Amino acid sequence: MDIILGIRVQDSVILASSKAVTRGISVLKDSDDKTRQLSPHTLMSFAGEAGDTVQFAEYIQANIQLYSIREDYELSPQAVSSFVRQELAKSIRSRRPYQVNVLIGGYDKKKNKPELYQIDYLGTKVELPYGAHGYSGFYTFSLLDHHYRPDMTTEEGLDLLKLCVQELEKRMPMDFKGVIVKIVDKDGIRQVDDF
Amino acid sequence: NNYDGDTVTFSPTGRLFQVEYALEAIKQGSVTVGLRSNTHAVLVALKRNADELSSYQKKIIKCDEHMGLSLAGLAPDARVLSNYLRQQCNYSSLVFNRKLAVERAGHLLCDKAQKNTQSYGGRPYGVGLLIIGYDKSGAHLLEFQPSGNVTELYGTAIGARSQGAKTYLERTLDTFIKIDGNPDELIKAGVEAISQSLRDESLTVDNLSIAIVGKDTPFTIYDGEAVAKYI
Amino acid sequence: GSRRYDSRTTIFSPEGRLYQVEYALESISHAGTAIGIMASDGIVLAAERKVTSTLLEQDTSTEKLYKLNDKIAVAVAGLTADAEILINTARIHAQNYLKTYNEDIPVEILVRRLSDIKQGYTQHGGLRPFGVSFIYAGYDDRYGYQLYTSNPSGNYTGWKAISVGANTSAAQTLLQMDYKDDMKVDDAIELALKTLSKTTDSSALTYDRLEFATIRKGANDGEVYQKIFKPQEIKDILVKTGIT
Amino acid sequence: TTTLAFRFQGGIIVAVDSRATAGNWVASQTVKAVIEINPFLLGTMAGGAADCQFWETWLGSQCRLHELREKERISVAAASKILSNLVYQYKGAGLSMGTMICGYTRKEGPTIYYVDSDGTRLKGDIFCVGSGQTFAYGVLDSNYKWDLSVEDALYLGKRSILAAAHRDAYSGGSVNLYHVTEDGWIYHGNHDVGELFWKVKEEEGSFNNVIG
Amino acid sequence: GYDRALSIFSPDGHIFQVEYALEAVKRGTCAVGVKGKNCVVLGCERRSTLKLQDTRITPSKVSKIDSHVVLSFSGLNADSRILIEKARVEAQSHRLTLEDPVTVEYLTRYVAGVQQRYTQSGGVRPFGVSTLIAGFDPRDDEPKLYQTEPSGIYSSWSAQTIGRNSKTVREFLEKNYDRKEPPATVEECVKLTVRSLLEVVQTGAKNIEITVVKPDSDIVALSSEEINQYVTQIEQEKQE
Amino acid sequence: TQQPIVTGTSVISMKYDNGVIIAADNLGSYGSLLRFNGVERLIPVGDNTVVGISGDISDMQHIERLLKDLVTENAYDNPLADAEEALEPSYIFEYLATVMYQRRSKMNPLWNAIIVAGVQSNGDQFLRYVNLLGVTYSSPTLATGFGAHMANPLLRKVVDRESDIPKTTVQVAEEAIVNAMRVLYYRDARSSRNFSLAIIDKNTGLTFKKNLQVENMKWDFAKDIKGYGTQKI
Amino acid sequence: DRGVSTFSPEGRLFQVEYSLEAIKLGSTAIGIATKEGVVLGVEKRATSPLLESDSIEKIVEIDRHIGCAMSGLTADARSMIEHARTAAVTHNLYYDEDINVESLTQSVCDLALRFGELMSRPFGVALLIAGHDADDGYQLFHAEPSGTFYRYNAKAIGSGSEGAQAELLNEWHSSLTLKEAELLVLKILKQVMEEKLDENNAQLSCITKQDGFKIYDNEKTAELIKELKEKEAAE
Amino acid sequence: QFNPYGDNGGTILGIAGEDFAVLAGDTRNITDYSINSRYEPKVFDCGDNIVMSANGFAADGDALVKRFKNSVKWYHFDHNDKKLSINSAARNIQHLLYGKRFFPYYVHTIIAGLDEDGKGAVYSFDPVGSYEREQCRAGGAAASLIMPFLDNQVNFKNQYEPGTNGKVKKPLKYLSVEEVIKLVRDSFTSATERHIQVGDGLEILIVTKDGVRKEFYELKRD
Ligand SMILES: *[C@@](C)(CO)[C@](*)(O)[C@H](CC(C)C)NC(=O)[C@H](Cc1ccccc1)NC(=O)[C@H](CC(C)C)NC(=O)[C@H](CCc1ccccc1)NC(=O)CN1CCOCC1
Ligand SMILES: [Mg+2]
Ligand SMILES: [Mg+2]
Repeated sequence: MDIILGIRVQDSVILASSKAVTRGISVLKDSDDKTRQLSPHTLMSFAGEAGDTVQFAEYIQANIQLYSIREDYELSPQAVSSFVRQELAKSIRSRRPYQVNVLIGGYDKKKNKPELYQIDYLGTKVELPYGAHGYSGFYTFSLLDHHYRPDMTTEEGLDLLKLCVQELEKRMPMDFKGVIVKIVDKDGIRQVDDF
Repeated sequence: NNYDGDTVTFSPTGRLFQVEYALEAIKQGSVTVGLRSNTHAVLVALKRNADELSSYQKKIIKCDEHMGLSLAGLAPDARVLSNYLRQQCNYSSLVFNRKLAVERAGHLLCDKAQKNTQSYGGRPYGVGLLIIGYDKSGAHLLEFQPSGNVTELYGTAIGARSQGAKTYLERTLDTFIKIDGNPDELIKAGVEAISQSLRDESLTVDNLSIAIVGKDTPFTIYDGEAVAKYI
Repeated sequence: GSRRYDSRTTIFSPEGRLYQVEYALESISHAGTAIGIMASDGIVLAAERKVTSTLLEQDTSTEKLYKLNDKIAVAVAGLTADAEILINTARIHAQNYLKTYNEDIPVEILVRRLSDIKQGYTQHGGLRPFGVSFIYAGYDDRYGYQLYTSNPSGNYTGWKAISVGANTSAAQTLLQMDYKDDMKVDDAIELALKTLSKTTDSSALTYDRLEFATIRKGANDGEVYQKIFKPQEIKDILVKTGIT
Repeated sequence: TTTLAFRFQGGIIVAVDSRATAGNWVASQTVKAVIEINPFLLGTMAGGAADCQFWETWLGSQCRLHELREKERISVAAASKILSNLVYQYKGAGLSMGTMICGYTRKEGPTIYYVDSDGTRLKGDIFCVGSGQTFAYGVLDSNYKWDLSVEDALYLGKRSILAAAHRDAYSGGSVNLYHVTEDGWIYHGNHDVGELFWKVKEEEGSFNNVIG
Repeated sequence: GYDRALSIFSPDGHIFQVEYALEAVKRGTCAVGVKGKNCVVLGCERRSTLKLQDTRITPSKVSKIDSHVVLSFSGLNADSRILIEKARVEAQSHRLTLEDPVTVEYLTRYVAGVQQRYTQSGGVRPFGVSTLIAGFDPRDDEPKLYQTEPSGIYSSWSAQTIGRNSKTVREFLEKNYDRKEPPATVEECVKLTVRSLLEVVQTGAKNIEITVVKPDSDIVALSSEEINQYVTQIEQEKQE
Repeated sequence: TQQPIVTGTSVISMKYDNGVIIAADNLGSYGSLLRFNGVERLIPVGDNTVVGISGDISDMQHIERLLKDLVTENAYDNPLADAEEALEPSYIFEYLATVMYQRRSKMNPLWNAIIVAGVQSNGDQFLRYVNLLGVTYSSPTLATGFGAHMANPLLRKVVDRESDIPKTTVQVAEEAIVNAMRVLYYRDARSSRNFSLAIIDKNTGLTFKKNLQVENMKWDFAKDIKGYGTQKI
Repeated sequence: DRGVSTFSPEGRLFQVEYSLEAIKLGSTAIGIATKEGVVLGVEKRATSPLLESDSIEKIVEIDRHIGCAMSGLTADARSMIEHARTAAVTHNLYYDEDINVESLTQSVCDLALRFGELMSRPFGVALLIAGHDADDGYQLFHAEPSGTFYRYNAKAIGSGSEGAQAELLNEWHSSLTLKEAELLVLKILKQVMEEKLDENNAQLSCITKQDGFKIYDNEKTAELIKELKEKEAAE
Repeated sequence: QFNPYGDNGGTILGIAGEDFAVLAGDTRNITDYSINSRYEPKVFDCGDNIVMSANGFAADGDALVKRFKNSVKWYHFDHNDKKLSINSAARNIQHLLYGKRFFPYYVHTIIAGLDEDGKGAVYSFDPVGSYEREQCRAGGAAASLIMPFLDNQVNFKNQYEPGTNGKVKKPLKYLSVEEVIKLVRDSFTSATERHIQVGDGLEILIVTKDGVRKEFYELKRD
């Protein structure tokens, strides 16, 4: 767990997440998918303390899927993000808090708009055009401030994202073994296999 | 009649009918005999079967190296009470490095049965027990009834047709009490005692059940070919 | 012990009915009639107050119609005290949902949970059921305008027009006769009042013996407004339809 | 410890050392670091001996209860997740475990799950765990191919443990080999490092840094 | 807490509360389940004494437990919601721990276990509900149809019906359903299900609900016009 | 988690041919302050057991109450309470040893070191130690605190092993105990001159001696000692 | 009404005696013990022909060395089996060994009387528990809701129990082979069953030291049924 | 702050033969630099031909042995007087130890007896329950002194056949009870010389099919 990025463009939300899983002085895996599909049009990436990350993500996934079956209806990204924030807000004052930071990328079918939410382990929610967790932000934010435009296409967003990964690969101390990129739009969630 | 719905109700004449109905379950149970001398204490039990294809219901249970009982009535209730005795015997050993007195064993059983006769919801125990043992004051024989009443005796018997064996022991009292340092003769007296409660059936090899405890004898149970000597 | 005095409220009859639920429904059938009618552009809630006294304070009174949130209201039929217990629970449940999801609670979800509470009292706990039947009138962005009813059994169903309380048999026949799908709110208002006027056990229907409420999109642009009618407003709407 | 397990054409190889230490004191040279959950599942042991032993035996009981209730063999995924969910409940209490749950089923094929005491659960093709994991990784990575024969794969797993046993002070004793197939696992013997080292040195021509 | 033993044995060896719960099921609207060669169909009666209903929002008779399993019922409607909720929760819990969706047998066994628990627990009455649970196991194309009842017994059926006048429709299915050759297609299976309900229902308008379940989480509910076409077709063939 | 406040120092004891002897001074120290001087730290249980206690005095008084209550409880429904079913030293010890270990296991110990000395019903000598940790051991000689360091060496010269017990008389054994108490008065800064001594014999029973004093002390040589090295005056 | 844990004037628990009447209404189950193994067989009794009979699970595995057959209110047996399986596996975990058949039966029977005003009523199901261990060998137990269990050489429970038990009395001897026992269960089941016995409405099972507990296939049982009919016609 | 643990010293040793097994242990009990007892046994006959010792913190050691003896007692009650096999006892002890994983028994535990084939068996445990069957095991204060000697003399480690160019190892073979006791006595006299916590006395418990025999030997008392 280390690098997770998110970019909201005109018609979609793009999430990029590092593939490396490191423990001690060994990279145990270089093909790890740090994300879970919460619903057909909502995707959550995550990063933080080992074990807590997956345990939290799957717990949220189970709850949202339960809701979908009960109501035969998909919750809006805004509704899901609020539910997630509250769970983390509860967690921070627990005996042992979830040390997990998340990005929630979703497409609202009622509004026909993409939405990106950044939520840290304290339960601090913000809607953003672009977001990051960890040390990644210290490079990407200033880069996106410069190059990002609100009316960009998905292809323009992917090029903008490539620019971020290149900068991280140049200046970051740790080898994070590249990223898995996923796109969320009106047609649902799909993975970019060649990045 | 109107006063037997539960154990918490007294009858107009001051009787507890649920306790009396529990006492009735013992009378239906198979006969078992208890007797002792000064050196040893013996339990003899007539085991009962469902049919020729079935096994014979085990009547005797070991509680410690120096104590154990025989049952008559509801067997599961005997299992609960014997388990409680095992724990109490065991508590006495671990905490005080002390073998539990047979008299205290009786007192503990009395108090456990009593609580079930004064509270709503619960029921009385439906079993009678004959506890034998050898402690610091020699050999002992107790009779437990689920009313709570525990009684120390030289000899006794409980179950169906137990009056026959109880009469015999009342006649033989002076003889068997002085059978000291002779296990086999004390058992013989107990086997002859239980024989006074037999009707149509006789004592066979997988029917009879004997147990003994004494001065230099741990509580041990004899079944099968080990009781063929006494037929 | 105490077994002797237990009524056993949560058991089946030999015919497979829940005694207490059936007897609670019998109780509700003597309560003042309450009608709900759903139109294409709004919902009407009309209810008859139980034999009014002339010295009853009418303007500062609430017996039949209660507000659950800004988008949902209920009409009550049965024990008012029982209804208020359930109403406060429903109000809290709506706020819990808003707090959790930052969205107003969908009508059915609120109805289901309130109905699930009633169900519990019929299956476990050994307590008497709530002697209450509700008519839920509300709006959300999924299904739009909705009418539901729940009863002591905890069973709920959706409706276009429905009555609870007294004379529901006669009232439901009259609603079934004159109701149609392309109906407006103003027409539904007239139907609700006319139905009560004919099914009432009173001599004549007057403003002081009624509670009335509408849920329109009559506010300014794409938003819902709840109107709990004042005494003078009921007096005017009663004259306007030619009942008095 | 040094333990490894890798996926290949012919199933799964599991290889471990047999050393146990209390500081610099070598407590045992004959420890069983592979635990037989059942005839089809293996679990490796690294970290706390008791924690691994106790809970992976417990895991076998849970796996047995599963097939009694469902009349079907438990998946490697489900078995590993029972263990990971258990240790996650004890997170912060001080459990020390680094295990690999290895198995072969019909729906999954050969599967390895790394499960660790801080809650991590990873599916993967190759894993090395223990104080000598880096030494084993070095030999394994440089010689690993998917199209290894069963004979060559068994040797690679053995040779990788030997590499760690040599360099890592807290690894050694002997090598225990396992081959896992759909029909179950097959034990491929205990190999004393004392005799194995000299044998490999001579036959392979490696370990020139050592005087032979 | 309320502790009373409501479900108890009688002298003749019967548990009347469980048997009276079956009477509540007998009162409920008819529900039918028929499984074909590559599908299962769940048919349900809706009583027509209720006009002025809003069918958009009214609770549907067939409920999705997961994307691949469905549950219909006969008996007390309020009681059914509790079983459906528990089943839906267990479905998600199974996916979370086993990393695989429930089998239809497992889900049935769970629901049946819940029903049984309420027949020997203090302070509760049995569920006045019998269920028909149908679907397809993960990565499997064999159709599954199970039935449960208040006592807690469950079993698998080639075809089955529950509710009021269920003995009439069971009589129909027993002679019309061939074990050696089940309904080969979706149309054949739906038709047999509609036919069986037409023995009991009254009119084939807004009284019959049909839900078709196919492999790999393919579930769809038929509309009024779609069902009415089956009703129109069957009646014309009948006049012969 | 505790810290001892008012404390009692060494308890010493040994076996002899027909029984056991046990002794302890009558002081209750409050740190360096020798606060309380009338403290009895030997507590008889029946006529066949004496429990000697060192360490925290508040916890000692608690243990006194437990032993007193134990005697009461044993008499309940017990016709042979003064005969066959009387309390044995082994019973009393095991009870305390159970309590001490339970209390240490709850991280709330009784801050004591205890020696149970007595004679069993069959005449056998009983002497066993238990402390705040629940640690137990038996030996021909037993002592707590400073007594372990200074008394045991002296008492072991008399009874070095099991075979020396029949050869040791009550006169010789008492002499050694009294000598040991003098040495502790010389060398233990939290000790007093006044002490109590108890003898439990299989023939003569329990003999409890109060208000004993250390005597026949050697101090005269002190007058010759001048300065710390060179000083002549 | 009246208390759940009440004694009758004759000295029996009303609810326990009433649960025994429920067991008499249940489908027949038969067990026979031999030196070569123990055989367990049950009547399935499908309520309707549309019901898929293979889903009727009235014979059940507890462990590799212990099997179980049931009769009565079969839904009540689920928690009893769950307990038995847990008890068997738990003992293996604590003691690294198989658990004795008698000890397993005792563990199940401890649940029986844990009812009152714990669960609300006794179990309405009887169990035949068959198994093998190193000490006492092949065993068959009859576990009742009274909390009592008897060991049996042979035993029948259910609606046709008294008629079947009288038949087992004559037919059983100590030198019965496993094959002879299999046929004897089928023979006696066919006698007491309402509908005609075949592979679909009856099920066989056994437990042997070598192969453990096994439920027979419908193909295997069908051949034993055919072998049985031929042998009766042969004299 | 109160420290619930202590070190009572001492050392123990378990060796397994073909048809027998021994479990030895010194009889000295200590705290810091003081001797508490010169004869305080810590090797116990627990019944069913199982001998046991739990060395380290004596209070925890006594509690464990006491609990296991009690476990054996209840095993007979619950399972028709069945004999508790050494392997079943080992697994039971694991659960006793691990039951206090978060407040451990500070002891090294060893048990000895015969397996179900009649062959000698020794099992050793760490403080929290990890166990292993072995031919040979020393535990306690002087385990580091004794154990490598056992590796050399019992399992013949580092010993090669003379003249074979260090190619043929010395063959493994079972030792007689006489040869084993010689190694035990020499192990303890050597440990007594070089470890201050070891001495006073040596008590050996030998286990055969006939039962449990005892042997006692003096050790240096300094
Ligand atoms: C390589 C060999 C090194 O990591 C492997 O990782 C092996 C795996 C094998 C053993 C399964 N790991 C160990 O050998 C492991 C190292 C270790 C120890 C402690 C924590 C993490 C890793 N060794 C142990 O666990 C040893 C095994 C013994 C030697 C058989 N055990 C101990 O060190 C024990 C208990 C340690 C402990 C763990 C958790 C809570 C409390 C304690 N300690 C002692 O035996 C110490 N001594 C015993 C005698 O009595 C006084 C205390
Ligand atoms: Mg090394
Ligand atoms: Mg010295």
